Amino acid sequence: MISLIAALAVDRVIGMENAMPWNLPADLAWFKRNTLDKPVIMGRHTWESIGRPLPGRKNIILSSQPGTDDRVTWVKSVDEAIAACGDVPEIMVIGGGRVYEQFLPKAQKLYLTHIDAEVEGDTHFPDYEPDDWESVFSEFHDADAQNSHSYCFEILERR
Ligand SMILES: Nc1nc(=O)c2c([nH]1)NC[C@H](CCc1ccc(C(=O)N[C@@H](CCC(=O)O)C(=O)O)cc1)C2
Repeated sequence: MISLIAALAVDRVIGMENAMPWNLPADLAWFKRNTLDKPVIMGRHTWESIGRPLPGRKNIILSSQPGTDDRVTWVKSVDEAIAACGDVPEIMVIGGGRVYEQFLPKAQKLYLTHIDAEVEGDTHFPDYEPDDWESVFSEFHDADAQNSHSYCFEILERR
């Protein structure tokens, strides 16, 4: 099953860590927790943004160009990326934007973190149809000493 995982600010704006105005370690534990022991697919820009493979995960980079790093698996199409995952129960898509767009139509679940924050940004999570997805989990949290802003984890499943 393919799942997408992302953190959204006001308006579906998503962005790179450094581009993030917020500081939410709880959001990171959540991402860690939901992606550990699974393959994660991401695009070039996001790869470079992270700069090191993520541990305890098979890291697949969807890129149109040859790869310049032997620590990860490089693929060139969506179908290749999915075949590179092998037979597993859940594949995790970690963005970026384009990547999110291409996999949504095949995804069966979405793990989203809604952050109580307005930020001007270049990109957005694809617009998905609410009638087609069921919110089966949700949990809001106020900000705090570690967490800079309020946020809400939600998990939806395609109906
Ligand atoms: N929930 C969620 N939050 C986010 O900020 C993002 C998504 N999803 N998905 C897409 C994207 C990926 C960004 C991103 C950047 C760095 C690390 C990282 O260091 N992960 C470590 C966490 C370190 C720790 O937990 O102490 C990991 O091993 O997962 C993870 C994700 C950003």
